[PDB]
Amino acid sequence: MELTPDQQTLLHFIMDSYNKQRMPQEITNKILKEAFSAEENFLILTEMATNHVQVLVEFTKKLPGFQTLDHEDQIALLKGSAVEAMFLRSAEIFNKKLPSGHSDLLEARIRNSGISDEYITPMFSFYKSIGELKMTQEEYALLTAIVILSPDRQYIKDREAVEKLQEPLLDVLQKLCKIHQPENPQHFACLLGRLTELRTFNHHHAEMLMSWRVNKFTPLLCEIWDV
Amino acid sequence: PSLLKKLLLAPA
Ligand SMILES: COc1ccc(N(CC(=O)NC(C(C)C)C(C)C)S(=O)(=O)c2ccc(C)cc2)cc1OC
Repeated sequence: MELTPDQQTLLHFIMDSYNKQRMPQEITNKILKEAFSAEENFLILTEMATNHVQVLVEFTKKLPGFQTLDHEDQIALLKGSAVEAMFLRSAEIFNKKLPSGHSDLLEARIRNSGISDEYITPMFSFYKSIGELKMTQEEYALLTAIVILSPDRQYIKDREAVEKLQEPLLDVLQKLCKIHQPENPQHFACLLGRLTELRTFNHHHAEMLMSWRVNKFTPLLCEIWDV
Repeated sequence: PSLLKKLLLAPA
């Protein structure tokens, strides 16, 4: 049941890096304290996405064995997993890091900004769906690492090296599932199942981003999202 | 080099 010393080192690295930085309270505070129409919704989206890129690059760099991959493979995993890792981090903030009742207010403001709801409703539905699994901080951080270290990506040259990197993380997650949800043997499969919904967001991310454009993304965001 | 490469390769 218990994590061995090697598994503890992997988990310490992931947990320390995941919780090192926090999304500034003032970015989320602008939504309720300042005018929030389509234009402000677009600008705040850009600031938040920029924060995700800054956090996830730092996190990805501290992933056990990530630096055993060549620079081109490192970039491919970063770009390949970006959308999925962003939604997982947003889901954790939305579900567990906001003041009581603020998640409903932030949802209200986005739904009333003017931006098309085509991709907004499935995003909030995803947050609600993962929110019912009552995930721990460990589970969110490990799922994020597992998403990044996916050997399935369109672009990855050394798939077997990535598979070997992801394997011990899946093992840690399986152990954590057994320790905290012993009554539910399918908990591990349920967690992983929620990643298929993220893959669809990733697959259609260019159309989704298009739907959020107000009459323009920053250079860093254009690079990570291929837009 | 790209912005992503500059950030990824920046020594920790
Ligand atoms: C179209 O409006 C938005 C669309 C997505 C997001 N975001 C998600 C989100 O869940 N934000 C919440 C906070 C608490 C983390 C609140 C504001 C709902 S986001 O973090 O800016 C984001 C997530 C994923 C991608 C691929 C891009 C951008 C933020 C938006 O408004 C600023």
